[PDB]
Amino acid sequence: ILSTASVLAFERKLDPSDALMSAGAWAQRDASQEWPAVTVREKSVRGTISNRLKTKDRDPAKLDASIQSPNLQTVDVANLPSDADTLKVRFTLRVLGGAGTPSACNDAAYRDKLLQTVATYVNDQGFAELARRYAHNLANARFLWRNRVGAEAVEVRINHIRQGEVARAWRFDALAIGLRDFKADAELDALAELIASGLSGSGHVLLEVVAFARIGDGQEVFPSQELILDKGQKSKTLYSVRDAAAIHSQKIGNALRTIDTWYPDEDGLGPIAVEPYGSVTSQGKAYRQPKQKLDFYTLLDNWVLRDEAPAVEQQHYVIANLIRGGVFGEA
Amino acid sequence: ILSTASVLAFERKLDPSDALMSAGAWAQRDASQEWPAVTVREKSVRGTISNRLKTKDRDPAKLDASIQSPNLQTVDVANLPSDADTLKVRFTLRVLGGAGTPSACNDAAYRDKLLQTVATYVNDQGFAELARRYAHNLANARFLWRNRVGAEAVEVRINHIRQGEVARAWRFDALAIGLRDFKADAELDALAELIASGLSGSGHVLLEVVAFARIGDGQEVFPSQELILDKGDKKGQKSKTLYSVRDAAAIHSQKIGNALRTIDTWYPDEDGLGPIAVEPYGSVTSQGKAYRQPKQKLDFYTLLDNWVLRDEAPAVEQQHYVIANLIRGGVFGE
Amino acid sequence: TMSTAYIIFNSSVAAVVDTEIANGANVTFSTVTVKEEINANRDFNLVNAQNGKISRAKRWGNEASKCEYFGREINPTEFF
RNA sequence: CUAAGAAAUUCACGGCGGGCUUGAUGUCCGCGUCUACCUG
Repeated sequence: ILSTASVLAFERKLDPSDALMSAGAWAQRDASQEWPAVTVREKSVRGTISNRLKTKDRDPAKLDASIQSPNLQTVDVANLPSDADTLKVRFTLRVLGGAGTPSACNDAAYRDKLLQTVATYVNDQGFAELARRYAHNLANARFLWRNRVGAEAVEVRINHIRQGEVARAWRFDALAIGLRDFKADAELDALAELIASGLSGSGHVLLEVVAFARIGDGQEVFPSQELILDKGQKSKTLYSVRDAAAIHSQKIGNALRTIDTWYPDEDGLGPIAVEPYGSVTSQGKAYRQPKQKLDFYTLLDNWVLRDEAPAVEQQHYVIANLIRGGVFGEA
Repeated sequence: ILSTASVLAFERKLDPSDALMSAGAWAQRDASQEWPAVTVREKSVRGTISNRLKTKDRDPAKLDASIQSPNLQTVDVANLPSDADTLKVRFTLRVLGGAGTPSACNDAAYRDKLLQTVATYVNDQGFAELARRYAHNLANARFLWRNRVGAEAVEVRINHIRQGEVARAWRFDALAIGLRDFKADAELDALAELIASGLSGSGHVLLEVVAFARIGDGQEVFPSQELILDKGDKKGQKSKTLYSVRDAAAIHSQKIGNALRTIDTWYPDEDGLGPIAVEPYGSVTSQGKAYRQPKQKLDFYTLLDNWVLRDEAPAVEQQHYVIANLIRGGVFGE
Repeated sequence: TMSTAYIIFNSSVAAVVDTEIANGANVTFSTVTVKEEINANRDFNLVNAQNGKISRAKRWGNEASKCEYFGREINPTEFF
């Protein structure tokens, strides 16, 4: 009868390492192994009251009294060294492969039909359409999340470390490659076939990614925050691995899989991140609404159960949602 | 009906660095590397009871008891070297551009209404009004907060850099340009035609701002004061701690940005004078009270609701205030 | 595992570690490392029932170590 | 001259898959630390 699997979860592919942030001068790019680390340090601030007060408590004698006592926070920040201008971000990405084989299913016929459908998908077309888009989000350095805007020239640079040595190197320039269109270059197809053979499974792929962003002398980089769970106050603690400021290994990699252009009301508003009920919090709302039939769950249950194969512009989405992993069972 | 969003957030533009400090003589033209830093040192003061006393404790014996057990503190201080007279404050400013588009919004119709309204503002009149008022506060050394007052010749150099090398340089005198009059020169209207070009997204703008202030030989500068925690109240505790970035006194990266956006000369209470800093419920802390109160209608949160939703577009001298506040940033939810 | 307020909303969610959010000022105090729960629209406040404690209101009133959660939180369903 | 006298709990185990924590901020201003002293 092939009912839906009660418990189903998937191991991910495309793992990113943790991101490291170093600092230096732009002319010393090609010898930047021993650049010092962008350290985190504490500073103090002093705010005011800048929130929308309600209609009741808009008394004149209370607002000046509330701002007479300000709120003295203690913020952590990260600045580049005052003699350095170029921010170096280094992280390594490994490509696992075997995207169909799940982690913990229940029915054997569900698992076998799932692997059969995924084998048909890899048989008719390659992963080439789902690898000319991951290679873009390595090229135009979206993984620099807020450090990208207002940068002078963003040179990203990617190596193939098969052994301890490098196999074949690549340099791009992340502003020649736009943040919206997916072009077709001669050195985004030697990279895309590499991630294609890594995801299909015909080898092992480990990629070293460094990204130099030109921000300026003494400027302010942005690493990712943490939690301030439970006076001695503090706010906005950044995340540093061994006192070197760091982007998380899921904020990086979240920019690896903003691939999804195939979704309704697409008004040229750019790709979003792939998700079941494909949603972004920054836009507030959730696209791929389940009342539409262009979801993920009701796209898998109409392809592994009733075999109604959707358009190839959604089979590029379902497989990519399988590549990020996740839980998919009736929890 | 259309109502306001619940999440609103705008990234800042006019990104300031941290103001580094240095000291040297005049003939400052080759001050690029030889000028050492202003190292923060400690000292030891021994105060006396100087505050106001209440109706209680008006006893001479109690006052003598307070005096004979004096207060002893360990403040920090930063002075110039005793063979130099000029403090050099250097910081790099970056202006980003795209000043209307938020970074987090719920209702897409509200976002489209906002990006229609800010575009009508920009296509109506440029950023050449706000860029002039930022070029003033970059021109005279407003950002020297207390190190300015009582100086002799505060020479402000401003470089604009396209690469490592410098594209175009300017040199102003910070005392010819005053502090309450936005009078247009032949250079500030060339600087507004760079800041307004950067704010309209027409290119990249990096301004290395250097400001020399001759205070005097061996005199006393003021960097930005940090805050100490609630430690053990004994005799020997630190009572004042200065900010410092790798053995150099410095000013904070918001102590610059509070000076730069001192723009608003449009609050209704013009009994006094002075371009205050731009704020929602526009208020300065040193004066304590709050101009642009929501009791009157001249606020910011009333003006954005009256401009975007009901299309009661206010006066132009108030319409600059909203766009400057959106250049500042913050959260403006419901 | 608590005795909440009088909200009869749905199968609530609860945690004890609580951070304060500032961005998005219609929701305050977003909850951290949160755990599921089900009361399945029960009548009174005490029904929390994580894995073991459903009946025995005397034992529930004995279970006052981490209790009296206020409930007024990010959502009428979601509790403290 | 003791709520004294007395006593083997043991064997074996798959926790496990997934993730954007964002935005902004002015810490201000004032100060007397004195008096002495044999290290062979």
